[PDB]
Amino acid sequence: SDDLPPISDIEAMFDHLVSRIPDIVELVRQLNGRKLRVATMCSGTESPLLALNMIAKAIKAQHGLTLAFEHVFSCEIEPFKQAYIERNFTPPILFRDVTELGKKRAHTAYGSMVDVPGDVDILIAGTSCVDGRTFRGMLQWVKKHQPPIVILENVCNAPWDKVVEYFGQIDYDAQYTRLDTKEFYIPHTRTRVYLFATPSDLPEKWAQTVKDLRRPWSSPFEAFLLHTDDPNIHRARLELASARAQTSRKTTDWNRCESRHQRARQDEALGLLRPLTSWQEAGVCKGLDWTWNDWLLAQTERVVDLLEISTLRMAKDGIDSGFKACIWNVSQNVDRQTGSSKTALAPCLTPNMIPWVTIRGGPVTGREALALQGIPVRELLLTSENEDQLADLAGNAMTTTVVGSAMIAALKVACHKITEGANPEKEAALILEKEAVDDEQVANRIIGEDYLEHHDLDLAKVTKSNLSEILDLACRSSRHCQCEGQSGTAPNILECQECSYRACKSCGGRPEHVYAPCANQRVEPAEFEKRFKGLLPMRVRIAGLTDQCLNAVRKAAEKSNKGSVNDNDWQLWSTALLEGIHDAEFRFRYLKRQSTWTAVYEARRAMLSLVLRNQIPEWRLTIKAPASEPNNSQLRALLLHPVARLQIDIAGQDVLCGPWELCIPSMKTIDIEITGKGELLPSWQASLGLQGPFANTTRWSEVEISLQAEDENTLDRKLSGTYQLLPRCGQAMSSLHKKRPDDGLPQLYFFLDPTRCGESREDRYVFSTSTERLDYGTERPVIARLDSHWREGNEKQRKVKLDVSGAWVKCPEAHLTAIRATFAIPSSASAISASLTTEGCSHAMALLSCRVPLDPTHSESMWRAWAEIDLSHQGNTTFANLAWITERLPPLDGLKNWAHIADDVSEHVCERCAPRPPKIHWIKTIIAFEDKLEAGQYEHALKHRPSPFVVQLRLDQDIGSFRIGLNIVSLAHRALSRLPKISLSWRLTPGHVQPRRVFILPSNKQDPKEQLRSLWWMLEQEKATGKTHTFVEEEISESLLPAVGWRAEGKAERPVMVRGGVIADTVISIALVAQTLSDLKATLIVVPGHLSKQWPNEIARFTGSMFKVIVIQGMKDLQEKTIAELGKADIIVMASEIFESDVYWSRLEYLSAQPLHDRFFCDRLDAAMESLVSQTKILVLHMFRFRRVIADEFTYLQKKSLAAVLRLSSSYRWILSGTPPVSDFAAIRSIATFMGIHLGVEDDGEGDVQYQKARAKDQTQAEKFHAFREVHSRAWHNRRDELAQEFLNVFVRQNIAEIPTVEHIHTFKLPASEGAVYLELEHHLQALEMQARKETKFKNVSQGDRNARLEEALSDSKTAEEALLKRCCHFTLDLSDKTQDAKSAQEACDHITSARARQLLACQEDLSRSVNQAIALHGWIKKKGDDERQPFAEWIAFSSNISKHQGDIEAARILLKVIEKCGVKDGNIPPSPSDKQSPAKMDDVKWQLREQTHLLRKLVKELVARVRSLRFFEVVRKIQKGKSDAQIVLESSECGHKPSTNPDIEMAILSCCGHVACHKCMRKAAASQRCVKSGECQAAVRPTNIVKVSSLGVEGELSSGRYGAKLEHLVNLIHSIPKNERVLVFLQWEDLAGKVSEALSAGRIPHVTLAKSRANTLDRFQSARVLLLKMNSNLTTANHAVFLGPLFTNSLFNYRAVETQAIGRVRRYGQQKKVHIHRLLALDTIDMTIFNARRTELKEKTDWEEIPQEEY
DNA sequence: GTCAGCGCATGG
DNA sequence: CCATGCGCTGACA
Ligand SMILES: [Zn+2]
Ligand SMILES: [Zn+2]
Ligand SMILES: [Zn+2]
Ligand SMILES: [Zn+2]
Ligand SMILES: [Zn+2]
Repeated sequence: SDDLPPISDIEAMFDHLVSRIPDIVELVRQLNGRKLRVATMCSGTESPLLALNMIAKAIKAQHGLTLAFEHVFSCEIEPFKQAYIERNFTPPILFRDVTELGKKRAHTAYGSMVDVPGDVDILIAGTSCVDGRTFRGMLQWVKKHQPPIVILENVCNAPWDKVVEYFGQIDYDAQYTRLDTKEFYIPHTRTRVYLFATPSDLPEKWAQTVKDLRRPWSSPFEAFLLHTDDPNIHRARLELASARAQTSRKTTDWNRCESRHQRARQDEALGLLRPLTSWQEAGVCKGLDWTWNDWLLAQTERVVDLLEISTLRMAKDGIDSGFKACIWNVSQNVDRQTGSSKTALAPCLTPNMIPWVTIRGGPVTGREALALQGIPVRELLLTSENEDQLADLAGNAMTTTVVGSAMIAALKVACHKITEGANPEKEAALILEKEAVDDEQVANRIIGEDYLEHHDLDLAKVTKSNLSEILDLACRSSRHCQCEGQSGTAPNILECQECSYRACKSCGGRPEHVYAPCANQRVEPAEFEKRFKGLLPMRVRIAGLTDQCLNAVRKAAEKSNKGSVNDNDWQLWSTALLEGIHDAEFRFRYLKRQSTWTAVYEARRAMLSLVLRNQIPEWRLTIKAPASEPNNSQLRALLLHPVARLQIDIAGQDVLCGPWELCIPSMKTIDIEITGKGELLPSWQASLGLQGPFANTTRWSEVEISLQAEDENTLDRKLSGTYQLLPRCGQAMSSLHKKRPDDGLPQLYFFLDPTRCGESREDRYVFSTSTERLDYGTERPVIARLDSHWREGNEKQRKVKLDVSGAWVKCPEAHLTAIRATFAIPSSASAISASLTTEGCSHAMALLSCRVPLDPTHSESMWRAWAEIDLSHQGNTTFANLAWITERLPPLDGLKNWAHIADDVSEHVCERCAPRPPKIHWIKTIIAFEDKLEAGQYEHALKHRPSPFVVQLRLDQDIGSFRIGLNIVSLAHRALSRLPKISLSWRLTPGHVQPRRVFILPSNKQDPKEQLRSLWWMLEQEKATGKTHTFVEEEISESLLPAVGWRAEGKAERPVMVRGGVIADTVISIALVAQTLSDLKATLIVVPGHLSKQWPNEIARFTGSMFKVIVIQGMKDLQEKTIAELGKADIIVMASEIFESDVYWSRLEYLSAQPLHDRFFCDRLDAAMESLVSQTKILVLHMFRFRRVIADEFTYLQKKSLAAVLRLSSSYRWILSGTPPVSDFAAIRSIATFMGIHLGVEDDGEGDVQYQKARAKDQTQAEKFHAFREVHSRAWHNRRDELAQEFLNVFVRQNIAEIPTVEHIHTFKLPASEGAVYLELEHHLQALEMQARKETKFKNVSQGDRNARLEEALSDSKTAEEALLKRCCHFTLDLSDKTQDAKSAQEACDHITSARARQLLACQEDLSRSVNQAIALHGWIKKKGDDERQPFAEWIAFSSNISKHQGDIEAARILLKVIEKCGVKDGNIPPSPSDKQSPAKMDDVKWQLREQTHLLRKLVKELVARVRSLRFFEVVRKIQKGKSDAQIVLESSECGHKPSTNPDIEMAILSCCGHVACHKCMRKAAASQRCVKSGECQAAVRPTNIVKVSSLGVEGELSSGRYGAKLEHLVNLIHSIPKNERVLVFLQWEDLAGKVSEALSAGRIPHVTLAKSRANTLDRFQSARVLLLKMNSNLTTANHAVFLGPLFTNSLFNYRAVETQAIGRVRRYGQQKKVHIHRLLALDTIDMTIFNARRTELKEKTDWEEIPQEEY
């Protein structure tokens, strides 16, 4: 309820629970100090563990008695759940599965197979223990050992009774009840079912006590949600925008549920428009400017529209969702929603949820979902878990307070059944020995501190530069658009003009102000944080208030006309104030930007914050209410708002220097009078369009407030004046007003202020000078609230009560004052290096020792001797309580460059800093395991690993001191263990807080024609003159401290020397190998087989009989060749298919004497590679090495021969390739792996999710577990990519054109009729829902014919944009068929009109036939046999009424005509005209009728779309005709602004409908989502739909003869260029190849079109001028590579490859003229869309060399 | 095989 | 009659 104290901390929940039950104090002694033994299963979140732990702490604080518990083991099945449990809640044993627990041994998560420990006190299973194979396993285990208590839980609707009879087998009692989490302290509504089962009326007693321990919720859910600014929420919001940029719009059909949405929007009598998201068919959705729009774009049309329906259903009441925090779970249907019965609650967050937090405008992130389960998220470790995975983990989790209640009542009622160890003396001796050895070890743990500078002392010092300048910097540093979030910047800010509010261009379109760009030269928020922290004092104290001074103030306010105080209120308020201020120090916590920086100071009972408003900033003081103070107490009411405000002296330089002010609880109510003036406007409900009583009501546009002279004198700031409202500016209920002009004082607004959790009536109109959006736990300045029963209205004037309370009274007596505090850093880098020694892995070495004095009075218990800070569980909350000293410390930039020993051991494993990962086997399919012994040793030496950072705190004799300890040796040893003369390093970086990097290649240019020069970098690199180390390897083993802002690496690098390289343009390699010779000596080359023939020809042509050639090909050439025939021959060839042939592996197995049968292959192969080389060292090409190796098509290899190419050995190693797969780090590592360098190690986080899942069919289960357990950070990945880039600059060379090129882009507007036909086809394919035909074959041909008829509109090809490209290239309704041929323009359009008419008719008869079949069904049911509803009859009743229709009323009339052709009048006739047979059970027949009804509805919608498209086409043709018949339709406009008026401005026609109206008067209708005559059509209009008449053109603007405009312009181009130059034309569509061949034939020039005679046609081309060919042996005589529009493909990469290949056909070589490349483009057309999108994407994502452009 | 449509059931 | 359940199955790749 609310009468309870408000409780929001889990530990306090448990303290208030244990207080209820005083019978665990008696439990501890039957236990007699023995450790409890708890063994849970299948709970992924360990709420048994957490609840029992907090019970231990609560009981210790309540009664001084200590409870223990030895968590015996736990079971979890999926990998990420196992990783989470073993990373947060470390158990002894974590088993993979649950069935094996019957056995004596079972596998563990690491694979060790350690036995099942057996007897336990208590078992808590849930969330998978009823499946039943798993339940059989759990019963088997509970039969094997005897637990005296078992507690289960699962989803409620399940067979719990069946569970009872099953537990009857093992002779166990049983009892089950359902438990409501909303009733155990938590504001979240959920129901689950528990049972208790014990060996042989006890479970009855258990049920009674658990029913007893009930305590309702009393804190709104919003106290559990993290803020919307928070860094974790903002990274979760940037994930969405990043994914959207990395990633067309496939439309799921949802008709059966759209039926329910329509029934709801009609039955609830709410309007049919969509306010929050304005989604659209084949159109994006633009939510408000604060609403996570990249999450609104991803979700489906059903979810989005269901948000729409929920928002309207709430706006009926008066609540305005978007200002009242509530949660909606929109996964379920639309009729079965009670999204939050009480708005302060939260619905059951089911595992497959889609939640929407009403306020922040986005989903409950996974972490907040975990919080509402009771788990604390302050210290939670989460390592790359997806959102869906987190929602599963949280939803199936079980609620800590509920488990605690059930489990403590269980453990009390079943007290007597647990036996006792009963040796408390030995228990005390053991635990005390443990504590003593722990303390000795922790005192020893840090070493060093002898080399430490100990130099500075500082605290409470400032800089006090200039407060005016600081305020100017704040105004430009603060947050601007909601998408910033405490960092980053968003360019193109827009600032409103009245009520200056800001948003970027991207966001911030939707509630339109009068925007205009802002002149705010941005400044980096980190820099302002530096100055602000350097100006604040870090500890302050309020001083100078006594009871007598407070009394003096109260009588001063009484002396003036400021409202007096009731004496009891004065007593409570003054006592709380004085006790809070009295000797309590303020310390700095955090400063946060929310469009105005707030600096927050917290003391132990009062809390005070600095706000840097752009005008009159101040400090405000609010006092925390007492801990146990009921929610409806007058004291808690009084201590809500701040009581003390300290304005700041602007001209002065110091920050804490102003006068104080106090507010006494006056509570004065005066009367105002609100009037009406101005015109009338549509109310908010009517702007949402609700058709209840809220339809066409109105709202006044100017109020005026008058107040008496005495009241205005009493008020601090005057309140009269006339407030116009600002309907386009958005606030509470779109009710923001602005005061007409005192000039210095800030502008104040009269609007509505709703409380975040109250009812719909407690929201009262306010006055304020502050209108921003604010968090939970912050309150706005308020001048005077108004009565809550006043809203905007149409009435004239009322006298409503204005209640101004708490007049601000100024006191002089108060004042705010500030306050060997030394900190130590290591002076010298490399002093550490000298100080450190090997085998000193044990002891960290100090980095900082600070000492700042404290007091022993009321100081924390996080101080103590020393103490483990236990950072992995409490460091995040520790280094928050040390801001007041850490914020002063200089960042210690001295140690920022690596330095350490060298010539370290070339191979080592510490096996305490980095134990050896186990070894992998195979079964035979392939299934891999882990060694029992090796895996057990791995688990042991992994659980016992050293601490990378140590932080400890000490307080001995009221002086505070803490030391920071870092291990160097441990990072170094991890660095070495990563690697396969190794000189180590280490460095530390202070203060560290993105698109995939492009990978460029260094050209072979400006080096000692190109055939000669590119050899220079070849030979000298082959020799490697000098070059002791050509490449220096690396590894980095780095751990970081989150809060303080440090990340310390450790680098182990192996220098290596290697020869070779990679070149990307066979003609120079062969020109090289002859010299290098001037197995023993033999050079190998591997070619796929397509291209092996060219090398013997080329070597014969270049070198004449210089040597021997041993070219081979295919399998049966190894057996002929012997050693002395193969040898002493300079050039050898090979074919990559041979390494794929099984003969090669047969021979290799035989010669290697291995028992192999083609990752698995790459394992067994290298076993044989070790074997062969020993037999060859005694006295298949991979049994022997070479001097050189050259590969030609590295990209082509298919991992099966690629393995062999890696394995083969040689003295030198080269590559030839057209281009390598250098775009990605995995491929870069593959190239380097061939070259022989361990460039990096694979950590399975760097590849995208596609490639990760490509590999993750290989990984062992334990390896998936480890990959989720241990993750490495973004900076690590970036460093490794930088390393790969340096590798590229070293070794890979690339040869590129320049033979100049110049590109001429010819652009033109399409002539009128041709543009008109393109327009119609595009908007038709938009009106219908098909972007592409579907390839699946439907179950029923009665659906097949229908879907074919729908697909008819795509007569050309598959995707819609493809048909659009064909329309651009040449106008014709259908290319494929030659039945009708477009002789000219204005005739193809006639073909369109006829075909559209035919299709529309065919639609009508399909509708009639379906109606007849349905009527036959209805007759069958009626003949063969109250309350229940039969949807077809209501469909008929709805249809036969013309007045209630959505969609064009013309289509509605046509529907009436079709029904009356079927003869039904008002809904009643048994037979159908031309009746068919209606196919045994009556229920199945009813269901058939139902499905038929849905089919009719779908057909109706399709009819509506068809008639609208037809309307649009006839109208646009009318306009383009240009006659008086044309201008008549202009004269008939639903606007009323006719053209035949003295002003003749502009007209425009929509596209969704067809109507036409005043353009200026069209924009309003568009921006409110209403068609110009919405009584006529229900259009779903958006501002992109408007089309101005001047864009279309008029008939006969641009002449067209018999051909498409693009074809004509191509003809003109070829005629224009000179006659000697030859042409090459690229097409994309073969249909278009035919049409353009026709066009060029109709021209004057000849042409040549290009299976095996294609090369002959190329020979012919060497004749005719132009050879046109499809886009996607070298001809270069032609030098004009004309294009026809842009390529489109499914990927930017592939677009780049095809376009550069198409160019490289003609730009290749042998040009004595400058190659032109053209692109014909049509303005405002999808060719422009595709081309510009591809250019803009391609420039950033690849940065290739931009082709120069000129006019021609 | 991954995933969003699509639907009455059930104690208290 | 309220208030709260929380997944199986038939498209699509
Ligand atoms: Zn505004
Ligand atoms: Zn923005
Ligand atoms: Zn070590
Ligand atoms: Zn319309
Ligand atoms: Zn108009």
